Amino acid sequence: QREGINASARYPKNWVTTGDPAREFTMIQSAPLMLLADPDEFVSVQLA
Amino acid sequence: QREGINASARYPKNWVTTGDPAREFTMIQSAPLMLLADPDEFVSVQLA
Amino acid sequence: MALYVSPIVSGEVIRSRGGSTSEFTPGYVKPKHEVNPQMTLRRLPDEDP
Amino acid sequence: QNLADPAYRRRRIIMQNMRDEELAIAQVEEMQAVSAVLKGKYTMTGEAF
Amino acid sequence: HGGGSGFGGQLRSWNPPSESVDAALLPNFTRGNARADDLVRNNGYAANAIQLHQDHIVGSFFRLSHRPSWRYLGIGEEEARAFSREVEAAWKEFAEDDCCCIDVERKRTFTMMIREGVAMHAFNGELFVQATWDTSSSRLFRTQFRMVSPKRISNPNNTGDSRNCRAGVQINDSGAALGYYVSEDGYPGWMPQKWTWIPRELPGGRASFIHVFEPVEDGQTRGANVFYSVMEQMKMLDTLQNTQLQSAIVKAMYAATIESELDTQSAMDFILGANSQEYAAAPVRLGGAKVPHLMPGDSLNLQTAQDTDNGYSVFEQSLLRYIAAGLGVSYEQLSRNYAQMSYSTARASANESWAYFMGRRKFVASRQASQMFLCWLEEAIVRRVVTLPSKARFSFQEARSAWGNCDWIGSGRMAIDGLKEVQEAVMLIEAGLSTYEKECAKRGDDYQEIFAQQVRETMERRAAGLKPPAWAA
Amino acid sequence: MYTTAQLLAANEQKFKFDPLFLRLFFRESYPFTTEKVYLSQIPGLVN
Repeated sequence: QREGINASARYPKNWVTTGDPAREFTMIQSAPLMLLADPDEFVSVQLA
Repeated sequence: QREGINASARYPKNWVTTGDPAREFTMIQSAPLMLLADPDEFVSVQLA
Repeated sequence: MALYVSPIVSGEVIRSRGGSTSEFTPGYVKPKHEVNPQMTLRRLPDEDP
Repeated sequence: QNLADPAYRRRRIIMQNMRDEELAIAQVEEMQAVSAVLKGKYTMTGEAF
Repeated sequence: HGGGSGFGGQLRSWNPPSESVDAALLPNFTRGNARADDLVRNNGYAANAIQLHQDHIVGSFFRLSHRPSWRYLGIGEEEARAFSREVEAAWKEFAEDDCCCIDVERKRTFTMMIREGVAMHAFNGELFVQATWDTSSSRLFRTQFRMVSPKRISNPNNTGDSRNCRAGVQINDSGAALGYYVSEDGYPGWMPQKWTWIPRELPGGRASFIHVFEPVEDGQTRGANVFYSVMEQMKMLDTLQNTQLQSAIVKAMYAATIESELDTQSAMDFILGANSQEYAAAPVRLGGAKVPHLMPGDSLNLQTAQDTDNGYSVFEQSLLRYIAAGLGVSYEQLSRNYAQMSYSTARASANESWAYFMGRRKFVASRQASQMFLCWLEEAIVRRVVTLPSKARFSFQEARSAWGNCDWIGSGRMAIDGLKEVQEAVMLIEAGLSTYEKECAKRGDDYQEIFAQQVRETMERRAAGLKPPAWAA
Repeated sequence: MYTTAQLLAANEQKFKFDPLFLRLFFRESYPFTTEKVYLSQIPGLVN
């Protein structure tokens, strides 16, 4: 949010923790909400 | 201390903590010690 | 996957990668032969008379 | 025969990590699509969520 | 074979982490600038190098000479030169203005603009200038210029850099910058730092903000000062000279010593005379020889100290030679030492340094002044202070570069002998292989006003009726 | 320990995966600004 990218597909992020043990990270964040207009448009049937 | 500006009125600082709950914190530090040269110059009376 | 972690409780990470080896040292072949100049006297099937 | 410096190793590890992370996010996002056009119902359910 | 490992391992543990120059520079970009500022403020050598830059890249004056692309625009010579002289007269009136109102800071002239720009390009790697347009109508021209230190350009809230956001430089996919972020004054650091975004170019086509530096590879965004290759060397050199000075101080401080079992006061008054008759121990008056009479078992061991320049001078010679190599300036110019110098060697050194400085001038000051003149001329045209010829095939906005074709005249080449250069120049002119314009540009003038001044001179001499000058018939 | 053992191959053989649905059915992407999403359907049925 610090850079006004509130809406985005994928957000990379990296940071290294302090302290005696050193270790950094790679972060990806997203909130996908794949939807569709008409569910009745498609017909899905299991077979046997 | 490392910025060498340790002498003024109001010090602002906003910083972000690391890790997943990465959150910002805003800060206004000060050490105000205002004073008057002559206390006896000003005369106070408790009206009754 | 990292399926649906709520954005407060990120939690754990996953192992990076890695691991495999193999060793097969040289192979080798050396099919020698010979000359023996004595056989050179009688002619071969070719080399018509 | 030719080793690599620790910094180069860590850069390569970062490459592997970011690639697997994007693969995982693609894998998780296609789940919405397959649930949608398989039954129209979808359950965004996961531990710690 | 050379780049693999090194002979017998040798550089068996060294392998630089190959990356772009921006990736190498940005993480410690602030640190390098801080170290460079500290060096230029506390070290005499850095200050002298910067002063040489200021004196030689631009020097005392910086003249304009606008030669428009009249042939490209299909313009006639007469109106082309009329327009040129009018615009240059306007520019010279506006530039050396005694108001000192050219800038918002109101505390420098245009020559100081050029000097500050080249100096900050040298010791910071680049220069930033914002052209503002004030609303006050008190003066003819409403354009002012503000130079900004690179320390004031950074991403908002000191955020992490990205593909299209590097050090607060908004760029496109191709790498061309489109916007900048500027932080206001931070004195004291007790006001909340704020970021303002300024587009590089005004949508109307005006260069609202100009950023000048010399990239060395693809993808460059910021410049690197010349000190990066010599900063640690010069810092440690200053430390070494300081420590050597202090060591010599203490060596000269302790000269002799006395050895005796007796009381200290008695030893003083018996060996050094002292003033026992009157924790300062005992001061000693300075007089004649004062030969003592130390009793047996005593000693007056006078130390021989140690030479204060045990190769120090020549070691400094070599180190300053390396520093000059790094900084581009010649060693004699940098170190102000000129021993055992021959005419040919001095001429060669001057030629090399002058070529380098001409390159630096052309690649910093010429273009910065050209951009400033372009903005000023855009304002002048939009205010119609001069009349553009109607026959002009292309509009001003269409042919901005063509209309703004102008060169610059800096400080001339002051030859060591002078007589030789003047005689060679005049014989070259006689041979006709050069031009008065080229000669005056080299020497720091222009043939047009030279001829005007000569016409004035001959008119005055004719009126006085004393002697015609050396240009008649 | 004369085991220099130079290496030549780094085969992956990782995984088989291609969505084809997002490019076959969801060809349009949409960022969100609000927290809530409204999706409406109008039914047309008349006697």
